[PDB]
Amino acid sequence: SLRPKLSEEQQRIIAILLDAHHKTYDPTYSDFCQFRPPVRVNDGGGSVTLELSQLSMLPHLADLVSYSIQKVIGFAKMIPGFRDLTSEDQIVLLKSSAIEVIMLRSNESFTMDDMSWTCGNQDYKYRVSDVTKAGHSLELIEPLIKFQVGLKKLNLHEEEHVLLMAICIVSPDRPGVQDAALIEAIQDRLSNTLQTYIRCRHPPPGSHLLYAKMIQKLADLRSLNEEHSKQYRCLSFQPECSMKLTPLVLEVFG
Ligand SMILES: C=C1/C(=C\C=C2/CCC[C@]3(C)[C@@H]([C@H](C)CCCC(C)(C)O)CC[C@@H]23)C[C@@H](O)[C@H](C)[C@@H]1O
Repeated sequence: SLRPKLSEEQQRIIAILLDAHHKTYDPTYSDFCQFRPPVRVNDGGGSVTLELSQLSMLPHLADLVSYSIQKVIGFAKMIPGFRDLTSEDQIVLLKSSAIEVIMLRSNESFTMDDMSWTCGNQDYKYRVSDVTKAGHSLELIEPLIKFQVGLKKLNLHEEEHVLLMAICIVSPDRPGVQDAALIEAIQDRLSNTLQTYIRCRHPPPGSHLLYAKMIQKLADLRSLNEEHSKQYRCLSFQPECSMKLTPLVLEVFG
């Protein structure tokens, strides 16, 4: 019923997050040519043996993800309150949410036209098959695609998109956090901003119920995170795999 207006601070928080995102997410994907080149071997049969022997798309996707983790670190440092946390808690939050924020931010390149992440010409269009060529299986990929479509359908305003990523990163329920109280205080400030924004800026149908759907996406990410971790583990058993990854990727998922 009640629709309180966004406070001055809440307006500032949103402005800061929008700016942070615009500075860390290049909608033209102009840096991609700097990554090791994508290579797509003939694997129409989806052979795990072949996929693992070649890992043809791993160097490229590993670079794409490493590059993205760097952008996410930059985004997080601009989240109001994040710097108030200890560097130790900052690193714990970053490492545990990295893959989740990547999945969330990737929704901007994802398209329902053909269910792919389109980041330019054909070379930088990623499909389910490109992900299997990087050593992952459908157990992760299919739920990931479902998640992307579910997120697209929420038709989030950019304001809601950046707030969701911030809330995802500043979660008090991450293993190893020391000052959960502070982290939760910061998250609540963000969650209240989102709840308030939805109530007085998001037109129906969806003026309500949207918050719950967004929180549910965060739960969905936890599942995807666990499945990715399990699969990364398997991938790391492949001899010479480390050279196809990056130091940052090795640390974050190691
Ligand atoms: C990164 C991005 C991105 C797309 C994301 C994709 C497509 C290719 C596969 C990938 C990277 C999956 C894949 C399951 C993760 C595999 C990583 C390793 C190999 C380390 O286990 C997670 C998100 C998805 C492009 C831009 O949106 C932005 C630049 C974003 O940030």
